[PDB]
Amino acid sequence: KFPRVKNWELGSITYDTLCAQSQQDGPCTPRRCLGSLVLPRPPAEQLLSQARDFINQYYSSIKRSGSQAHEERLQEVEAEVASTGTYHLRESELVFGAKQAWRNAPRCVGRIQWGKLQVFDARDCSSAQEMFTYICNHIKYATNRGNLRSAITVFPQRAPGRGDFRIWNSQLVRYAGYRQQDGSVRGDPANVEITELCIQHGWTPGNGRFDVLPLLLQAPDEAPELFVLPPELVLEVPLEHPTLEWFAALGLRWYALPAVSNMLLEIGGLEFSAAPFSGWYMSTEIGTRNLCDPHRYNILEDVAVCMDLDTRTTSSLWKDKAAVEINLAVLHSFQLAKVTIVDHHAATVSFMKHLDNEQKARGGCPADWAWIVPPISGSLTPVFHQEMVNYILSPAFRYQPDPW
Amino acid sequence: GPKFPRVKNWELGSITYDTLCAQSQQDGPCTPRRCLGSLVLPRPPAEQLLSQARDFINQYYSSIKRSGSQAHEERLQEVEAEVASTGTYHLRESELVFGAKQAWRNAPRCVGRIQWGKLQVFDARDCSSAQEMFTYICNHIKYATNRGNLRSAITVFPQRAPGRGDFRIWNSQLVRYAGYRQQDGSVRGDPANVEITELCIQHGWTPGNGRFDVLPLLLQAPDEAPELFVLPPELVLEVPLEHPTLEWFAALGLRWYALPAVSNMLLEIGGLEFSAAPFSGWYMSTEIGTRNLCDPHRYNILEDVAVCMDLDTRTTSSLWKDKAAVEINLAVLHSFQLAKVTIVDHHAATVSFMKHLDNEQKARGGCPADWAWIVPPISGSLTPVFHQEMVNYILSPAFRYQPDPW
Ligand code: HEM
Ligand code: HEM
Ligand SMILES: N=C(NCCC[C@@H](NC(=O)[C@H](N)CCCCN)C(N)=O)NN(O)O
Ligand SMILES: N=C(NCCC[C@@H](NC(=O)[C@H](N)CCCCN)C(N)=O)NN(O)O
Ligand SMILES: C[C@H](O)[C@H](O)[C@H]1CNc2nc(N)[nH]c(=O)c2N1
Ligand SMILES: C[C@H](O)[C@H](O)[C@H]1CNc2nc(N)[nH]c(=O)c2N1
Ligand SMILES: [Zn+2]
Repeated sequence: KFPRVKNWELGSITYDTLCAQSQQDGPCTPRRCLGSLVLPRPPAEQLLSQARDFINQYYSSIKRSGSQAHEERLQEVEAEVASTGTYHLRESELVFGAKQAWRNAPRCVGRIQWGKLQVFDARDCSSAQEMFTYICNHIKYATNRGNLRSAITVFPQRAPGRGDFRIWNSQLVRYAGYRQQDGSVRGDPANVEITELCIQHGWTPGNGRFDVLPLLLQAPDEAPELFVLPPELVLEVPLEHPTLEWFAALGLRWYALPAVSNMLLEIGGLEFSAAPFSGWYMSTEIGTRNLCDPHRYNILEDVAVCMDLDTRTTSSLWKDKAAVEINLAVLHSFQLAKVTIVDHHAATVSFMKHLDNEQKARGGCPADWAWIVPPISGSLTPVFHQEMVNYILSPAFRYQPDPW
Repeated sequence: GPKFPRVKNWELGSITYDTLCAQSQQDGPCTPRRCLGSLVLPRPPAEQLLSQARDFINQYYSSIKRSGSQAHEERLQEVEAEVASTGTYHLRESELVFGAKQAWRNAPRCVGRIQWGKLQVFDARDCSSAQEMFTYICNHIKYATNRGNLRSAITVFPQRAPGRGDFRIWNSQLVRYAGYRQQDGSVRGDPANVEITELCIQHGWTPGNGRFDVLPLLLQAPDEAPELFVLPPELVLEVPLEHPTLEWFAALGLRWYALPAVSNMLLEIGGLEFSAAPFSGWYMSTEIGTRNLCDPHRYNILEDVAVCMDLDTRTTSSLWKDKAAVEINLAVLHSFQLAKVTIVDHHAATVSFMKHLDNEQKARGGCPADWAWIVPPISGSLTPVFHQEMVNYILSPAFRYQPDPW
C-alpha cells in the first residue's frame, strides 16, 4: 500500500505514508496511468466533513489539537453549516490554509518557501472596482522594487446560487496576443483569446509584441469590468545577453511578477474562485517555455540564425544551443536588473531539500514528476533522478472553468 | 463524449482517444488514490497460461487476417492439447517473429518504435549450451553491427521450462564497460557496471584498469554455472569521441560502443517466457551524451568538460552544466556521423515517435507510452513529445525487467 520511493542518483530510499491522507481521486487506475495529462477529465455532510478535517489540521498546526479552543471552533462550524448550509473561515485559519494549499501543490517546484507567504484578506470585497484596488496593492507589495515577495490575495468565497468572483486573466500580468492578417500572431499566442475578450469589452488594443493586458475583473452575476494597470506598477526586465552584444537588439523583455489568477483555492470545503498568488519566476519558465515553445513567442530559430548556427539539420543541436543562451540571457538580465529570479539548478536543489524536510515533517510529499523536472537539461537536475508520488491533498489549488 | 482516456497535444491542439488501453490485461502501479508513474521498478497454472496463450494466438491470426478461421480454431486446439499434456507449449516460427515485434511495439519506454515492424528475428530456441549461446551472440553482434550501419535484431533463446533452469545472459547489455572499485573509494570506468565486473572477476576474469574496458560475457545454460566468454575485439565497434570545433575534446579520450544490446530483459509471449533474448537497434544521441556520460552516478564528465570550456562552475546560474552537456551530446552525434556509425539525435527521434503515435492511432487506436522515458534528458520542451499527453498501460507480448540471476 505504501509506495517505496527511491532516488537513483544516491540510492537512497523513503516510503510515502502521507498519500494515505488523500481524500480525493486522481486520473489514474490500475488499468492505466494518465499522469502526463494536464487537466483532469454541497451535501451538509460532504462539506461538514471537509471542514472538520481542515479545522483539525489547523489546530494541530498551532499544536493545540483537542483543546478548548479547538472543540468550540468545531462547534461553530457545525452550527453555521447546519443552519446556513455553509460557513466562514477566521483570518488566521485562512492564512494557514493558503500556505497549506501551496504546500500541497504537486506541480510547484518552489515549495521550499511555502512557509513564507504574505496573505491579504480581500473577502470584504463587493465590487470589481474594489477587486482592482486589492490587486493593485498585491502587485506593489509583491514586486517590492525587484525584490519579490511571495503573496496571495483572497476574494469572497463562492456561494450557492450566486455567480463567482473571478479574475478572467490567467495571470495578473500577461502580454497580449493579436491575431493578424496572415493567421500570424503578434505577441503572446497563448493570450489571444483573453486579448480578444478585452477588446470586445471595450479595450483599445495596441500593436506591440509585449503589450501588457488590462484586467477583466468580475463581481458576482455582473458583466466583467476592464481595468488598466498603472504602467509603473508593472516592473519589467529587458533581456540582454552577457556576451552576445546583439541579443539586446531583439527587443525581448518579460514582466517580473508571476501571479497566477485563474485558479480556485479550496480550503475546508470552501471554494475561493478568485485568489491570485505570486512568488517568483524560475528562469526556464521564461527562457524555455514562454520564449521557445513553438506555440508561444517561438524565438528559437531567430536566436539560432543570429548565433549563426546551422538551423538546417537537427544534428547540429542549434535548438539546444539557442535555448541555453536564451535561458542565460534571462538569468543575466534579471540579475542585472536586480529582480528575484531562480535558475533551474538552484530551484531543483532546493526542492530536493523540501522533499527531505517534508519526509521528516509529514512522511512524504505529493509531486508531479513531469512538472517538477525542468523543460531543459532534465537529467542535469537532481529531481530527474528522484522518484515521486502524486496525489491530492486539501487545502488545494485546483483548475476551474473559464467564466465565459 | 467518448468513454476512453482523452489524449491531447498542447502544441497543435489536436485530440485523440485511446481505445487500445482496453486490451490491457495486466494492472499497472497506479490507483485513483495516487500516481506511481515516475517509478522505475513497479512492484504457471495451466488455467492462467492457457488464456494468455489463447489471447496471443488470437492476436496472431488477427494480424494475418484469418481471425475465426479453421486454421485459427485448430491452432487454438493444438495449443490446448499441448498445454494439456505437457504443461507448456511452443510457438511456431512466424508466431515467434510476430510476438517479438509486438513486444517491441508494445514497449512503453522505447522512443524508437517507428522501426518496430523492421526487426530481424533470429530464432535460437535450439541452443543447448553456453558455448553455443556465445556463438549466437557473436552472430547477432556481427549482423546487428553491420560495420556501423546498424540493423535491429533480437536473438531468442529457449523459453523457461517448468522446474528446469533458465538460460540467462548475466550482463545487462552484450557490450558494457567494466566498473573498477578503487582504493580511494572512487570508481574507474562505468559506475553502473561495478557488480557485474566484480562477478566477472569472481568467475576468473582478468580485469584491466581503464575507463573503457569491454566486459566479458557471463552466459548461463540451464542449471549450470555461467561460463566466461570474451568478445573478440574486432566484433565490438567503438567510436572515439571528438567535438567538431573544440579541438581539445578529442584529447579527453572518451569513447562509446555502437551496439546498444539490451540483454537481461524477459521477452513474454502468450504466457511463454524467454529469459534470454538479447535485442539491439541503435542508440539515441542523448543515451550516451547525456545519461551515460553526464549522470552524477555514471562517467560524470560534466565538470571536466566545463573546466575545459572554461566555464564558471562555481555558480549554478552560469548554466555551465547546460553548456557542457550540449557540447558532449554534439560530440556524440559528430563522432558517430564521422565514423559512419548509426545514431539518431533526440530531435529526429522524437519527431519520428510522433509519426509513430499517429500511425498507431490509426492502426490500433492508441499507443502505450511512458512520458518520463519518452521525453529526452536534455532539451525536453524543445522536442515535440514533451507537449504530447500519453497514456501508459501494459500490453502483451512485452519486455519485462527480471531478477538478476545471481
Ligand atoms: C517563490 C517562488 C516560487 C517559485 C520559484 C515557483 C515555481 C513554480 C513553477 C516552476 C511552477 C510550474 C510553472 C509552469 O510550468 O507553468 C509552479 C507551479 C505552481 N506553483 Fe509555484 N513557485 C513559487 C511560488 C508559488 C506561490 C507563492 C504559490 C502559491 C501561493 C505557488 C503555487 C503553485 C501552483 C498552484 C502551481 C501549479 C500552476 C498550474 O497548474 O498552472 N507557487 N511554481
Ligand atoms: C531502432 C533504434 C532504436 C532506438 C533509437 C531506440 C531508442 C530507445 C531509447 C532512447 C530508450 C530508453 C533508453 C534508456 O533511457 O535507458 C529505449 C528503451 C527501450 N527500447 Fe528502444 N530503441 C530502438 C530499438 C529497440 C529494439 C530493437 C527493441 C527491442 C526489440 C527496443 C526495446 C526497448 C525496450 C524494452 C526499452 C526499455 C528498456 C528499459 O526499460 O530499460 N528498442 N529505446
Ligand atoms: N512562478 C510561478 N509559476 C507558476 C506559473 C503558472 C502558469 N500556469 C500555466 O501557464 C498553465 N499552463 C495554465 C493551465 C490552465 C488550464 N486550466 C500561469 N498561470 O501563468 N508561480 N509563482 O507564484 O511564483
Ligand atoms: N537504444 C537502446 N537503448 C536501450 C537502453 C536500455 C538500458 N536500460 C537501463 O539502463 C535501465 N536503467 C536498467 C533497468 C534495470 C531494472 N532492473 C540498458 N539496459 O542498457 N536500445 N536499442 O537500440 O535496442
Ligand atoms: C503534455 C505534458 O503533460 C505537458 O506538456 C506538461 C509537461 N511538463 C510541464 N512542466 C511544467 N513546469 N509546466 C507545464 O506546463 C508542463 N506541461
Ligand atoms: C526517477 C525517474 O523515474 C528516473 O530518473 C527516470 C526518468 N526518465 C528516464 N527516461 C529514460 N529514457 N531513461 C531513464 O533511465 C529515465 N530515468
Ligand atoms: Zn499514474
